[PDB]
Amino acid sequence: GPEEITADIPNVGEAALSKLDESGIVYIGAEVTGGDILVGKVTPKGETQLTPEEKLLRAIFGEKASDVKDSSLRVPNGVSGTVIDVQVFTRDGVEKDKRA
Amino acid sequence: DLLKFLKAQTKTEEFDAIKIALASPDMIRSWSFGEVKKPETINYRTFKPERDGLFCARIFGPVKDYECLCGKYKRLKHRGVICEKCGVEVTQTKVRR
Amino acid sequence: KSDDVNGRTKMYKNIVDGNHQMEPGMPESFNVLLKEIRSLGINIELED
Amino acid sequence: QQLAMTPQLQQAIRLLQLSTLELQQELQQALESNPLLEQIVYQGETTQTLQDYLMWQVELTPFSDTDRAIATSIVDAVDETGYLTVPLEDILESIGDEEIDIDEVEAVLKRIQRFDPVGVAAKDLRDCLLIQLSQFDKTTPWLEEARLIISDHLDLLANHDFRTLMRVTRLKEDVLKEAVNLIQSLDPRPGQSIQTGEPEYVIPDVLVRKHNGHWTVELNSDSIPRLQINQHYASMCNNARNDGDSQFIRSNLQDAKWLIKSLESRNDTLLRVSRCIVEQQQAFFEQGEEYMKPMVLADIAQAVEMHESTISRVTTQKYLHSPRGIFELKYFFSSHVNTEGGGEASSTAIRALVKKLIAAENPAKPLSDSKLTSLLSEQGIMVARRTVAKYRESLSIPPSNQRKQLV
Amino acid sequence: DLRPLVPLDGGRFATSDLNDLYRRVINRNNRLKRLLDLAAPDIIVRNEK
DNA sequence: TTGTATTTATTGCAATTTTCGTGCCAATTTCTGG
DNA sequence: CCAGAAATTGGCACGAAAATTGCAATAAATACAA
Ligand SMILES: [Zn+2]
Repeated sequence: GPEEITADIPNVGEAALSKLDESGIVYIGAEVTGGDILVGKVTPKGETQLTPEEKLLRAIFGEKASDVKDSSLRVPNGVSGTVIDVQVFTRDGVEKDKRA
Repeated sequence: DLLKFLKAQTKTEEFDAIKIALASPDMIRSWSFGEVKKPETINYRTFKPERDGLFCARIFGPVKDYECLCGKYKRLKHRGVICEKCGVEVTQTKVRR
Repeated sequence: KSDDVNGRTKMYKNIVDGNHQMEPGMPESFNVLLKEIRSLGINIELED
Repeated sequence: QQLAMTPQLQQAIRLLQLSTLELQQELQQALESNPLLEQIVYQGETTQTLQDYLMWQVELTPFSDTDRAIATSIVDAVDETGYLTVPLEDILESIGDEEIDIDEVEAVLKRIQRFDPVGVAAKDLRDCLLIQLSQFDKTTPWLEEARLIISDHLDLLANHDFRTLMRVTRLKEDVLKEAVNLIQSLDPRPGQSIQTGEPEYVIPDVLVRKHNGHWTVELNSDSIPRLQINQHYASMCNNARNDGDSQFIRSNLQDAKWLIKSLESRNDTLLRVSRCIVEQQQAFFEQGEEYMKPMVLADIAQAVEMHESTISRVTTQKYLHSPRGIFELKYFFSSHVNTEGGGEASSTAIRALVKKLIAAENPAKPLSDSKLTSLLSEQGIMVARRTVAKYRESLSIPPSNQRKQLV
Repeated sequence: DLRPLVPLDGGRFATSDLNDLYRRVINRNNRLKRLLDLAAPDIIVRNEK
């Protein structure tokens, strides 16, 4: 499957997702520092085999958290500034998000 | 005894001179751990090294610490064991250097 | 401070423990050079 | 007629069902044995993994030699998600010293479990959650209830009972919900903080795109296999030399000429099959997989006047790239169920509909299979309850009683 | 590990110069072995050598 | 002009095995009314 | 609140249908020597 740009990252806390909009992209005018998330992205890692351990994990914590990684864009260390512009380029035939 | 095994791999070689000469074919064969027969490097389907290729695990060693290629032996309790299916020794992955 | 892999980790542990001593060892680039010279069909080795 | 079926036609047919990588391997193998065939600094950076971080913390911890060996054994048996993959008896065996009991291994494991991240090297989920909960201060409002639930009743929490849990734990809805939320605020996989790896891609065999208001399908020229005749060896074919030398070249020239034609025919057959598939499943490439049509091998086998065996062989392990994504060219063949009035509905479309309907349900009361069947039997589809259950199981979705939540 | 492959974005596992030279040597050696096995005419095996 | 050796063209049948949807029914899960 | 029922779920089965896999040495077009 494809990589998804979204704000619903399971492993990160609620504070680190405060600067992202509904599309998983940082707001315009946000003051960011090194390590902050700018674009939220997840990479699939799903597989058919499911041990009882995976069943317990999915039952307790939900299915969204599993079968997904975290490959978000972060501010490089020692870099700060203000978000003044965001540009989104989408391939033809792909559904556009709200930000675009 | 795991203590001696872990202590032995940090030992430094003692020497006082460097010798250079020509290499006999027998010398070159004694250096090697196997013969490379195919020009393949990576499988690109399982993303594992091809057998008898330029990156073969049976010749140059494991790609992960103390694991054989097929996956029968995986931990330190099987260290030094040559797998009978894939032929990969269960040892450290730095032997590929 | 360089390609000697084991001494790198020994020195950090010694410094954190307050012991300012090192065990030098052998650089890795010399081993790389030995392997590259051997790949040319030349028998170069350390003795004693 | 039954064709002729020479040992050459068998190899020509067998080329159809090989993927591009296996086909390249076969081409190389045939290339190194036929002289007249031919084909047309960086070092990197070291990355720190979870085990490297754990060993770095082990080196800077006041362990003894025996404790350090035990810690090395423990860190060796830790997977990418941070869980211990072997029992402590295996670690004790791997130590190799007979004067060590299980208590020392337990103490070293307890010390390691407090490394960064906390909860790493845990035996199971209950142990990891208890380790993470033991680092919270006592001032947490609902620490004791969450600890009780995790320690004693976790299987029926996974079963989503939420009612027997009330009876056994003797709590209220406004407190049990807070305890459950506190539990769900914990980190299930401690070892995923350090993520190392790379996604793995594929090279598509055929590309379908939209040009000036229609769909165009063409082979991917960056991976299409092609061979060539060696002219230098072909020149010295009938010249003045030994008769055996001249006979060795004619046979190999014939073999090379046949192999090139077999490759070209394989490419042409693949292109025609892909073109027919794209023409048949035209609504899918525009409106998603809720509109996929139920076609089989015999449907394509009449539009190209081939046999079903050829269509089966061609579509094996060959990937198609579309604006929607990468598929396997056999993802477009599916079963069907009867609809209302007349027609057929594909199983892929029904799976998409089931996923959409389940994703838009009331969390308090999830939709059972009978309710899902009733909802589907309003759009025209006639699918049985057992079939809907099978589709839900194939989608890896828990039953209704395991999808409800206390909210 | 002294001649590693370069992984880049998009999954391109490009090869280095030493791996290319080794591949050329191995291909020529395999073709020559097969030709010597099959008793090819001398005019071809000389070119391969 | 004609029988003959060479080079193309051949990419399907027929078994055998797998998968399909949907019914039967025992074992769990929730609901209800007394 | 306690039975008893009503509902839910998944293993096994069935006959059709679909998909897979093993075959092993032919027929005609064409250049050619009598
Ligand atoms: Zn093995």
